[PDB]
Amino acid sequence: MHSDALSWGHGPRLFEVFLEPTCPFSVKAFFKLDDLLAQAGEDNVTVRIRLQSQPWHMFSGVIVRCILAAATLEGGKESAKAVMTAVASHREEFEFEHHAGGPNLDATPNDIIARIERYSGLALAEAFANPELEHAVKWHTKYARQNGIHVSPTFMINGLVQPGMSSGDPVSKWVSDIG
Amino acid sequence: MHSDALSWGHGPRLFEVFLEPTCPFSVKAFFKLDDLLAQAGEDNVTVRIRLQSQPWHMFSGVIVRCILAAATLEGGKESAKAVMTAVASHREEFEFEHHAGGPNLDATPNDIIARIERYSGLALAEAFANPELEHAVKWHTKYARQNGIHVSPTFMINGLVQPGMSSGDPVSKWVSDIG
Amino acid sequence: MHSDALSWGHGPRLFEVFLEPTCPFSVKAFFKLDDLLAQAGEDNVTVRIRLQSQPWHMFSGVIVRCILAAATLEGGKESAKAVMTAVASHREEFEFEHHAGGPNLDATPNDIIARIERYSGLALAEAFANPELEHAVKWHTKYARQNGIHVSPTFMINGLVQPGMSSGDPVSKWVSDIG
Amino acid sequence: MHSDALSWGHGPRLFEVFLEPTCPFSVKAFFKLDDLLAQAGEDNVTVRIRLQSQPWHMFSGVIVRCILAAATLEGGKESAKAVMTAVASHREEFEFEHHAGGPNLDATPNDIIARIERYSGLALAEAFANPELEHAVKWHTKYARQNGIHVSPTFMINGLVQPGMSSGDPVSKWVSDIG
Repeated sequence: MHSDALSWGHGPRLFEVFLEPTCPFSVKAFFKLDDLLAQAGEDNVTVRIRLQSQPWHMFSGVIVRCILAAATLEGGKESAKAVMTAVASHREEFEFEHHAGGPNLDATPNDIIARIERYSGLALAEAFANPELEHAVKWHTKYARQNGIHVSPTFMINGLVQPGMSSGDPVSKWVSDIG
Repeated sequence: MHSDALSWGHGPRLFEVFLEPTCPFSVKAFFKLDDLLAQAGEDNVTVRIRLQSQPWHMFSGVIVRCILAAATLEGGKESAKAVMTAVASHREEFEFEHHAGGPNLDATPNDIIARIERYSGLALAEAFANPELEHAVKWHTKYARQNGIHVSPTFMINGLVQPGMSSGDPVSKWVSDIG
Repeated sequence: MHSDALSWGHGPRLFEVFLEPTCPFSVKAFFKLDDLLAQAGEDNVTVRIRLQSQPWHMFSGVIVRCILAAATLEGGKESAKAVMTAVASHREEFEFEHHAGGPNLDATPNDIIARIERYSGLALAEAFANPELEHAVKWHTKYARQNGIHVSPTFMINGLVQPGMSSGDPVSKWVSDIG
Repeated sequence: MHSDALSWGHGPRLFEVFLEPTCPFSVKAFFKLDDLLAQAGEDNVTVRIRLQSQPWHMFSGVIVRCILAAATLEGGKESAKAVMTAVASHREEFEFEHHAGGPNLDATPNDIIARIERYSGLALAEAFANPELEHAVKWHTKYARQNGIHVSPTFMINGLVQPGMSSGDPVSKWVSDIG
């Protein structure tokens, strides 16, 4: 039951968002999630973040693993949010120019972890080292793949992909979309 | 055409295999593709490799990009095959203990590229930097996702996934399975 | 909400089963869902039926529409369940010898509807004619397709397909599989 | 190898179209296929029809089975085309008003077969009766489902779904799309 650690709200309409942590459209949608929840109310929607790792974002596997490591800390899903926020705020610094070059060609995973730790104020290296943690990475990927998710972000409402929803929408459109 | 770079044989039965370059089971299946073609016959089958980048294999994105970078050199698919072979032979050195730890925590994308260059004897860095190369990476991923590939390896015969086929199989079983 | 008409129990582990109403294996699994809920516990699981219409079951579209028509009557899911039970009990009479022949070659959609009405003791024709009902049929099909369901039945636990689970399984195996 | 019976051309770009025989958009695309082939040339494209049976088209299973029965006759893929053309020309007559009512509520499969036979000039009942024929129906469905096909028509080029292509396009757009 990894299907559960990145949920907010408890209401019967289910909004699922597939996010790539270093993707600029993903980040835009990410930063609108608070408002969505605040508008719709926790008694009416459950909002779930699903991690969509993109192979052409070469540190995604590391970054994704951090987010999920953070989720095992005491802050749980909030520590995970902290990490996503730290990365989202400093997006370019966790990606590669044209998905090919730039300073990160010379950054190590341990660098990327340290850098997340700085920005988030969280201690990740020990949690990251936990071997059970691969199963959370696998769950997200397997779930994304079963649902045919490619583009980040992708929005599902009650289990159906909603091609018309965009990270550019006003929160108020998401609110009527969710219905 | 991204859809047929990594392609061998010219027969009418299409055999597609999804491989993660640093996955032990993938490597096992990879080293059987020569026999497969020999035993099935180039007049009967076409064998194509698709790259299944697994996010829990943290250097997969770098490595997959290298493979597709090699396919752009003069030797095409043979140079890509050279790169897959070099990674496959030294699989452990391009992965992480329990997909979490070990020396690769302290390696950089550039370390990994240099390493594949050594072992394959190919010059890749320049080709790796070509910004058009993200599209090849996207094509494999997109095709994999549309077909719902998750487990590596997975085998397709004429566009249908074959959940019974396995990397442990004797090649002679693949030959009858293909038909 | 199409996504939860055919739903029982209120537990947090979600058990989804894709059923073709005239499929022998589906029928077998269908008649085990009462035990499943009893043994797993309504406090632990939610069981949902999704309708997997198989095109080689030639009256499936008529029959699936009837089921979803029943769900619109006052008895809701219980009336839909009544219709599934009536079809299930007389499965052979709503199918075709070798999916090709037999008496149903000479039956009409109206014959099939009357037949289900007899056996379930429900009045369906009027509800069947409601033009809004195509959307329920579309919803199941769309959801099935997005998840890549093909074989009937197929089982999902918390949104992941479970290829190991089977209609032959003892219900006690389902209970441990669910967890 | 059912993957093969509805192909025209032999060129290296592969245009796959998923069609529902009684779907009006499907029919529109269907009638443009000749021109597409004539423009692009049989040495440059292979054009493949994939049958997308829609459960809310209540005689689709029957009609689809006919098409595939026709493919086993001596005319092979042309006899199959004849059937698709006979149905396409008389579309409404093989469907239901609002996918719910109309005269067809009182039509039997044997009626639908006879009606196809009239319009196509072909003898189908014996071919239809063949039990092997279920495997062709299964192949199309399984292939559609693995690829996540819902909407009819859906267009793939070299194995990727092309969301931007429409049955409303000019043939000349398809030609540059296929590239």
